[PDB]
Amino acid sequence: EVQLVESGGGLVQPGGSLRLSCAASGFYISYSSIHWVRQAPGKGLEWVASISPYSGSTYYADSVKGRFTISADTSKNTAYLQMNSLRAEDTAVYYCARQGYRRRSGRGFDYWGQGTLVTVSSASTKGPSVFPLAPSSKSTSGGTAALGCLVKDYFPEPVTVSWNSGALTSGVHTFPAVLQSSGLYSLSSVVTVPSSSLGTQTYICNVNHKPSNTKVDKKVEPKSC
Amino acid sequence: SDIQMTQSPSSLSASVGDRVTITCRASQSVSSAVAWYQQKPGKAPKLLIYSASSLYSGVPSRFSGSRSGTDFTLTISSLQPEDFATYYCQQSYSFPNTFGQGTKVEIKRTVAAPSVFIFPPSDEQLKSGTASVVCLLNNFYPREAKVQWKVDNALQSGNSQESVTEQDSKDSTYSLSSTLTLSKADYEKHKVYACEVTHQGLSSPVTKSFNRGEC
RNA sequence: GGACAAAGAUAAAAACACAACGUAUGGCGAAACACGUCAUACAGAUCCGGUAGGUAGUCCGGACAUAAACAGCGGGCGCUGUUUAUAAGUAACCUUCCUCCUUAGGUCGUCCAUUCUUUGUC
Ligand SMILES: COc1ccc2c(c[n+](C)c3c4cc5c(cc4ccc23)OCO5)c1OC
Ligand SMILES: [K+]
Ligand SMILES: [Mg+2]
Ligand SMILES: [Os+3]
Ligand SMILES: [Os+3]
Repeated sequence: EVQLVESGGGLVQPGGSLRLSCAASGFYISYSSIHWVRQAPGKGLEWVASISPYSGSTYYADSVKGRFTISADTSKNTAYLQMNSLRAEDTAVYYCARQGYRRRSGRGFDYWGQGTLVTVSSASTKGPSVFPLAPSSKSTSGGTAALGCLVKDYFPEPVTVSWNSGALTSGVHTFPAVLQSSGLYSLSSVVTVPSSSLGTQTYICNVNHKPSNTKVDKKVEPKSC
Repeated sequence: SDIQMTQSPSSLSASVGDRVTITCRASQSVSSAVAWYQQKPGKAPKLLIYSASSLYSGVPSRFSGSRSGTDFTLTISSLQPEDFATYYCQQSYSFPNTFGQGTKVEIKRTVAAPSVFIFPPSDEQLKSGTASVVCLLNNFYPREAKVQWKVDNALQSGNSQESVTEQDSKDSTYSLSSTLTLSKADYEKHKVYACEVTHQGLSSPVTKSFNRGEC
């Protein structure tokens, strides 16, 4: 019944502003403290801001002091986080959390939102290039071989990778994307197959990057000699 | 001065039915204003314990919290498969609120040696003007492993990016990809490229290499 | 028997009123701060002298203590010094004397002084 839904995230350029919303349901925000906590990709939780009930008192963390403002609009039952002068280190999923009732939950945060992603980067939308990680010609005659696709130089996340239009799903590892110094993302998807099958069976990886409207099907095959 | 919460261990390996303990140490007094949360991948944290001893409504009774001075512990009496996640501690005694760096509780498994493969740059990529050589370490446990790049037996530093998969649902294993990015010209000026791997299950450091422009 | 006088013992003794607005801690209010409310504590009734015979929590003077403001020194904080405050009120009322602050200012007064003992001289 109690729910918090964040919204307003997206991609913003460094030094630009964004305004996040936290719409509440099943409770009135005026009777609770509201918190914003962020999580950078691959990192832990970081408390960002809090607003107290019946006074409006705002408390912020050093990383955001002067550049972030937490506000509440009781008539729309929504909390807000205004971000100015944003920089790359601010890229994260932002949760809003309700602080619990003191009699029932102490000061723990008893309800959270799903989060909303904020990406601070000067990169422009770009479709990936997809290259064949061909199977080793020196592969064992009766041993396992490995083949793959490299999805490279795409912004922003995500991409989806299937193999043989999803028929081949066993033994496939799609790796997490890593942001490279270019500001563009890169990942690789690999599958291990029996080496007896390399000439008989055709392997295709299907890469989709919806943000750029990019669908590519790349066939990976052993190279000459 | 802001309060620091130091959580140990950063990563823990255990099995179903294990008794698990995670600790948090505060730089100052935080009284009992400490809470513990569980976060599973891709999901929001869920409150487990508040006021550092109290079980939050609906959380299973196999979770408990204890306070000794400025040290707080979260204990799971018997692990269950749904209990493998990252756990966080938070102080709310004084603003600004601080959270622990986190502790990930992962399934413990038999030591498995990595299978290492090397993929030379594709010809399409060389037509694009860049070269990437990918080392794959497949289906190994534990996650700790070292990957080193040798170009003509010359160790490369600052040109390699690694990516690791989460633990597999069936193998309870990890996989790692290492990509080495060189210019097409720099790639064209050397002949031998090797991926040297060290792992606990490897009795010697395995090296898988290829020679440029060769079958 | 009485009178005057000194020296003792003993007793007595001042009207009216005397203020938590506020602060601190804690509990509670849908409540980390703010706010509302409740509980508890906090307002120099300290010490010494004097007020002309005596009687002072409140008069007069000094000391100490506590609080605030300000000045200075040292490396928001600490120390030092000075000033002020510590109820309203010895205001108001009654009341004597004095002074052209006279539609005022100061000043005498407002309470108690009981009972008994010794000695000196008529
Ligand atoms: C020698 O001892 C003395 C001397 C003078 C006094 C005194 C006591 N009181 C109460 C008063 C007094 C009381 C008052 C007043 C005036 C007053 C004037 C003088 C005294 O007007 C208001 O009430 C006292 O006893 C210790
Ligand atoms: K170099
Ligand atoms: Mg006085
Ligand atoms: Os600090
Ligand atoms: Os070189």
